Amino acid sequence: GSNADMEMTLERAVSMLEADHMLPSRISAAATFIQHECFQKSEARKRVNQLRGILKLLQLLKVQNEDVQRAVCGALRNLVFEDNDNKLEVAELNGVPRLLQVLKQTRDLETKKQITGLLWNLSSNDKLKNLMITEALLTLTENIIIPFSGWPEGDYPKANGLLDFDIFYNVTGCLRNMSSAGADGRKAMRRCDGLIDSLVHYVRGTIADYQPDDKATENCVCILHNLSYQLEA
Repeated sequence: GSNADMEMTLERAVSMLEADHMLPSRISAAATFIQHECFQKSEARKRVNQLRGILKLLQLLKVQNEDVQRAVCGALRNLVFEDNDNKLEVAELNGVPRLLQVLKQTRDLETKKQITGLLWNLSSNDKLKNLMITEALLTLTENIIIPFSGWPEGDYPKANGLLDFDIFYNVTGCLRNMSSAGADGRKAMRRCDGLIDSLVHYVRGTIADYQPDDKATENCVCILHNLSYQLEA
């Protein structure tokens, strides 16, 4: 192992996530190592779980440094990819509200893409769909979908300089998965003010603007099939 050297391994990286030093370079070197190792290795995602690294990373979301937040959110997105134990552990540790706080506060677009991709990975686990509605439906609708959509047209809303297509796309993937929840979950989404109207508007704007292959529109259509019904009184 390490004997006074800096050869990086998963074990050294998790060891460098001590909560109290707040040294951006140390956290960034350790969390980017985990990000890179978990990009294509399922075994690395399991190993970080075994080494208790998921909570250590979530604790460092408190660090107000853009490099740290990119490393930590990038790491966490790669850790939960196709790993159900890790998705469940992020949810169980109250990772969703903390991640949403960073998503609202950061001024870095790439950090928003990482967080929104991470949440999208969580949302494909069937056991997490209702939890994601409880924890994330309102923040995702009001912070991303509504402002990026351009709805309502007739109110000429300003553009949002801290959103882009990739962030909107991720969030539509999130919501698409969430809209396959059961009836009580779908009712909450249907009744979330402005969600349906904004998705409809986005879809129609991409038709008028000749973007027939827009992948966010595909997600919007699916969300709307799942949600756009009412029960007779």
